[PDB]
Amino acid sequence: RVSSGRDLNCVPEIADTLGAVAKQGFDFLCMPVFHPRFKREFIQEPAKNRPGPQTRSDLLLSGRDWNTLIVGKLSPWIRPDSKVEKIRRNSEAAMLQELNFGAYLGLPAFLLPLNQEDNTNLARVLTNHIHTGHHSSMFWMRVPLVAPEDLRDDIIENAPTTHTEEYSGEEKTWMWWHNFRTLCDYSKRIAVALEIGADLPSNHVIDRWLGEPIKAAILPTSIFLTNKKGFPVLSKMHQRLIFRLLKLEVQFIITGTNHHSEKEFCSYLQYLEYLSQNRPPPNAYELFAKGYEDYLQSPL
Amino acid sequence: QPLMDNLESQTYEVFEKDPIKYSQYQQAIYKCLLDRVPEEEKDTNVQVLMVLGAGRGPLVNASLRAAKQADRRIKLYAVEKNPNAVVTLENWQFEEWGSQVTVVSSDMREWVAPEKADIIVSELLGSFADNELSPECLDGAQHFLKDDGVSIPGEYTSFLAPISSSKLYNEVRACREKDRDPEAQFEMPYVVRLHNFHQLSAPQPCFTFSHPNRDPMIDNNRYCTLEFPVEVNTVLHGFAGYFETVLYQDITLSIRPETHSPGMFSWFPILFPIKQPITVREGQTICVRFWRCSNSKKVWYEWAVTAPVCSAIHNPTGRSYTIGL
Amino acid sequence: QPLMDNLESQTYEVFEKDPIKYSQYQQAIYKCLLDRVPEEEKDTNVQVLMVLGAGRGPLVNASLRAAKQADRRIKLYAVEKNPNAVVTLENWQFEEWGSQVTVVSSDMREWVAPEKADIIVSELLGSFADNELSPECLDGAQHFLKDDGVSIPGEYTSFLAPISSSKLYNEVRACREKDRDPEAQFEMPYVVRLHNFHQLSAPQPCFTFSHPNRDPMIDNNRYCTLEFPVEVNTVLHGFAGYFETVLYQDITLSIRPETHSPGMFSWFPILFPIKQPITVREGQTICVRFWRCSNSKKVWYEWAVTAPVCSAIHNPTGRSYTIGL
Amino acid sequence: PNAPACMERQLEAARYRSDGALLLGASSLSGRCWAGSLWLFKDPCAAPNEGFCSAGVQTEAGVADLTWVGERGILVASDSGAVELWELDENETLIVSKFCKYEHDDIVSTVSVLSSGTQAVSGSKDICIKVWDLAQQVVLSSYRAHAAQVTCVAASPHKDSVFLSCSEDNRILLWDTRCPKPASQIGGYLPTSLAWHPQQSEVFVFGDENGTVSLVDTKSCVLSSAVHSQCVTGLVFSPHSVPFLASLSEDCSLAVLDSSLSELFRSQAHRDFVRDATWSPLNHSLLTTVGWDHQVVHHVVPT
Ligand SMILES: Nc1ncnc2c1ccn2[C@@H]1O[C@H]([C@H](O)c2ccccc2)[C@@H](O)[C@H]1O
Ligand SMILES: Nc1ncnc2c1ccn2[C@@H]1O[C@H]([C@H](O)c2ccccc2)[C@@H](O)[C@H]1O
Repeated sequence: RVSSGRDLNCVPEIADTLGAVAKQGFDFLCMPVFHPRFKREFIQEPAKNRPGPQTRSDLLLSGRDWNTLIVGKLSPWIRPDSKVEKIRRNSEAAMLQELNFGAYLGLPAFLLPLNQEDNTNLARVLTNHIHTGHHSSMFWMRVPLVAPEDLRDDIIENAPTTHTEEYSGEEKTWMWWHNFRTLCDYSKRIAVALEIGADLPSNHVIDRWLGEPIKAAILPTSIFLTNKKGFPVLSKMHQRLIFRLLKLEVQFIITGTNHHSEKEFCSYLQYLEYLSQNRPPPNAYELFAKGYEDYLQSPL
Repeated sequence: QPLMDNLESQTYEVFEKDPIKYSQYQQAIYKCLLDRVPEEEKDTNVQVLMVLGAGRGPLVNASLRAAKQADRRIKLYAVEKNPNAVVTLENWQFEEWGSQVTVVSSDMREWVAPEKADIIVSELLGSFADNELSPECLDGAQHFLKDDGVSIPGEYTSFLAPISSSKLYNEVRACREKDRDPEAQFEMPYVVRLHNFHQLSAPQPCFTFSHPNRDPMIDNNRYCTLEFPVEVNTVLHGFAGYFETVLYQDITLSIRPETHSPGMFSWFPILFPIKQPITVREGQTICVRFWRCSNSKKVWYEWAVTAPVCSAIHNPTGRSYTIGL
Repeated sequence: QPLMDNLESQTYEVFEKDPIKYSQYQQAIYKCLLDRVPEEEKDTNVQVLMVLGAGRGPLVNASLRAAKQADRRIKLYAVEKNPNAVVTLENWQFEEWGSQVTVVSSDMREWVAPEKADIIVSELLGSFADNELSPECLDGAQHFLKDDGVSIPGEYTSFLAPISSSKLYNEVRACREKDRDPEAQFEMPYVVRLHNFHQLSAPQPCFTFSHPNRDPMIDNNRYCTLEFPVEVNTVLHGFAGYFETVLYQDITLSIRPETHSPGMFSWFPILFPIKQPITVREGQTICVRFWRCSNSKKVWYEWAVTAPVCSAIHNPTGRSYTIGL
Repeated sequence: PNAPACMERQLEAARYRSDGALLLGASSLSGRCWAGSLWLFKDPCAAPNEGFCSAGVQTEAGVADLTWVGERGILVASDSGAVELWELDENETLIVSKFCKYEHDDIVSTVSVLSSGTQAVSGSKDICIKVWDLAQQVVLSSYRAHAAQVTCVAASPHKDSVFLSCSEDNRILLWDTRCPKPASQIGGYLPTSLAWHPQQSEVFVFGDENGTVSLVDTKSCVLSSAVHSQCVTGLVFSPHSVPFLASLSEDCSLAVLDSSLSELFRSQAHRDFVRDATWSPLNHSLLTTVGWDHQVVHHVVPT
């Protein structure tokens, strides 16, 4: 019933990792296409002339597996909106390189972060790749409900967290998404991979995402509570958000390490399945309208 | 268009599924190596082989198999401009090939070769032979081939045949897209597995290219007039395009129906449509004119029917279709 | 686009009707000749001057006048890629100039110069400075300028200013043509004598180029962020573009309104429109982003407004507008 | 030597211990397998030749950083999100895993042993900083003070509760775990490397993403120099009573600076990114660098 994927930033052996992930019950794997730490130079010698393969071979998986089981991830060092001109230029060339390799592989989707206010150059480079060749692939913008700066622990003595309500301020990540997609001119290939935190924001922040193209919901293992038996569960408020996302038929993505160490890993996924099974059955209207959701027709 | 565009992993995978094509290339390299190195020079003479447009490595493997069966020594360079395929090549080079193969991530027209080649091996052919711009690519690579050097392929020829198909005419007609000339779909070729059609006259040769090119300043532009005898009453809707290539001597590849290479199936004919269907009576001749044109940026074809009636010149100045350089 | 296109006789005639522009070039060459040749070397030191993009000969004449008033010896080359203008130049060379001027019918980027130059003189500037591709042209010509050589112009800078004009917005809107994107007219600059408009903030510098370029591999691509303070309630419809150039030292040319060169009138501002008008309140800042992009075939601009609201990126990948190389 | 047949191309870390033996950390950042390895060379001049090591071991994932834990322990920052502790056998012929605790939710980028040698600090791309108890193999405290990736964590030389951290959120934080709010923000371009002064208790140096090296005193203005053309990857003080400062960069160079940050030595021996530098405890004028070009270079520094 529920389509779920595993998010990893460490894949030592692609065949072994995929197998372990599929055994756990996941339907796909979000993974780096180039080593996440392998920073590359395109302009200055001697590093621009680095030999050897720039990444692992496409021959490691079948075309069907690349097409259906792998979601690409942009390298974390790629910063197209850096204040440093050199980083900006190397990042543009690296972003185009990684996107072009994903298109080479025929990946169904590719993850890009929205983790700051200004993503103008990231949008420019993405728009340019979209208007270059094969137009099938989806771009999932990884954007959090709550920005990391607004959920940091209040542990900096000379920099306290703001305890005042900032109505529009708490909706800042929606503006990050809005500006990005406005810049890319509402491309149908650009969707949201909404990242959920340990504590949910106010309802107005959550409702801000209504009508948005959400294709995936990212659930870090760290947001899961523990029940009397020691198994991962979610708060009532989190469950309420999962149910809303299930109606949008989003793909769920499990990120982070096993925090329920003495309770196995597929337990997180088993809980999502439990929530999916234990939902209100669709009414006469919902069962009837299945297939027509947001399908435009001419009035008779 | 493997020059202007970087082919996808699965595209290279479909090319590689042809066992006959590469066993033909291997036979051509094998014969060439024997003709260039006498038995007595077997252990001293190292032939410099360059695979120009190496893709994911099948011609590199074909060259190595050829050198083993010829019992000759080879030094290989695998030149590829697609950096994605270069990843496959560099992983093959580390894991299997070793020092015998030098992978070059470059356009063959820009590469400053460190040595001259004895043999240049390439597979830059389209369904209409020169439509992937093999002449331009090998012309720019020519300067690093030795004075007595061999190019595999040595030659290729395109062929045209008039066809009738109201089914395909309608198929082209339905390719009208927004924001472009409403008749652009008729001024461009299509790769198509022609099925419901009538070939109206025997295929005739259109354009020929030879490598290495020893006619200073080359001039890859061409103008050809073809006269097709038609023995039936019919309606002309376009021209089917095919090709033949001489890899080395008697070793050839062909998609021309009458001389089609055994089991070479990934290769479909090309179709040049005409905007307006032309009535042809039994005993009349179809006269077609084809031009191969270019500038420093693009290459294109222009075509016109001049008998039994004139058509407009199709694709003037590459307005609807161009092949990027 | 004097690079991609051959300008017409009357276009060159309009350029030549500017007496101030060439008296500025003459003053720049005159000062440069004096700084390069001391009085004692007057009769032994022959300076090699190259007019790069000579048109119908005004900079050749300006160079000769400059050498006479400086009382210095010059050896001139007049390089021009337009063969039609080359006819005017060769008729001038036979009838008047003589052996002192060597007319070269070539693209400056391909010319195999027989000698290196002391000074390269050019007038390859558009209304937005680099929009006629002066950086690319002079970059390719750079290798034949001596190590201590001077380029006139030495530098140029483009400027942008936000404008309000519902009149011009409607004018751009009416440029919708058949068989192209219905909104392409908003994704391209126009040379226009701006009249019924409101400049919303002071022009700010956008892109700068310096010749000769001593930053290996050059990289003429650029990305600029501009923040314009707006003190009025208004509607943003586009950006006016202007430029300034340093011919030599203090000798300059400018179309920037505040520093406009005396009596230089053939030069109108450029206008970058935006697809959707943007409401701006007093005290808000207009933030615009401009990119100079290229490939080996074309150069183009892309632009976006990010404050007070975002616009779409205009002209992505040069889909509506490109400048041919 | 009962070790892996080949070490990975990308050398990430190099550290001399008291006797002058050299510990190397490496990862394969390309090709089929993306793992790592740990090596001990009692003869550092033979490095990186596998057949001439004293001990070598394969790790499951890449080595982003490492550090000695006394004379026989090795603490590793892994790609897996785990902080690992390895230990040399009594014969020093084998490197055995003591603990592999997966506590971070992304790559562990930086690791640093505190004054006591009983605790350590780890920084990650998961934005958290963790304080570990090395004997009980547990995280004592987990801090989410930063708002982006933790670039570098550096333990105070002599105060067991004090450490520095820096991040892509443009913060340099001075920590003192004895405080209710343990972090304090120290007052452009992103900070990328940190090094405490080995003699001056409240003094440290920091490198940034734009090639600048800066001298800072906890009290207060800062002394700085544009040393590199690219990111400052590492900063290592020499063992001398008046220390020298080695700086290394993605610009593939090594610079050795004085007290006033003026250049005294420069090396362009590396053909790829310079990743670590370690000063010999035996000969104080010898500085060893490792890079992604698979070179172990032994520099003679002019003193
Ligand atoms: N001017 C150039 N310099 C360097 N490489 C060049 C060119 C032009 C083309 N190619 C390469 O030729 C291959 C060939 O088309 C091919 C296609 C399909 C399967 C196998 C090989 C492609 O891999 C293509 O990228
Ligand atoms: N790469 C090139 N090599 C050789 N000539 C080149 C180029 C590029 C441009 N030009 C020439 O510069 C002139 C200039 O634009 C001009 C315009 C209007 C009046 C007077 C001069 C034009 O005459 C144009 O043809």
